[PDB]
Amino acid sequence: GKGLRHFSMKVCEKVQRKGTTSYNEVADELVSEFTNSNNHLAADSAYDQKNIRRRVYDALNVLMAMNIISKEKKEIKWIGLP
Amino acid sequence: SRHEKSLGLLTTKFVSLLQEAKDGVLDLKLAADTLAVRQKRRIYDITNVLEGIGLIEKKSKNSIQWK
DNA sequence: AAAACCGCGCGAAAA
DNA sequence: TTTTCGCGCGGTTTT
Repeated sequence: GKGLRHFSMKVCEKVQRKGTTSYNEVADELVSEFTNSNNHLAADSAYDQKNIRRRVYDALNVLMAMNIISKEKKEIKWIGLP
Repeated sequence: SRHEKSLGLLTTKFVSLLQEAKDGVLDLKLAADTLAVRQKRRIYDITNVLEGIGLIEKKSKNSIQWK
């Protein structure tokens, strides 16, 4: 639904599927998907967008430290799970 | 200095702490101290993303299993 | 009820 | 100025 745990999975899928990408491409697409959820209310998009945005930094950063992805001066690249 | 206090660094430590403690079991209480004791909250930052990926799992309160 | 968890988002440090 | 993102106050979930 939400929470770091649910967004880290979104993040990790996105990056592998794109091979190479950026913070903004990742975040904008997660925001857009959450926002087009059938059970979502328009009044709540600005919050949410902000919140998903802060969440993505936390995910990228541990994922980074696990050597699962790249992130080198705005360029984020996939690597692999273990 | 704001880099010394990065989730990412904490992460690296948590990992080493993790891979050292054999069995595959880690006590969230140990790491807490061992990890700068910067504040509990942060530990959950690490566990939530490792759980979302499926590299770990809650085994029992204050405790988690690798892979 | 107590102990564990962990949403959130402000505001200051790095680009 | 904008991009990152430390920090910790409460609210939720488990025990």
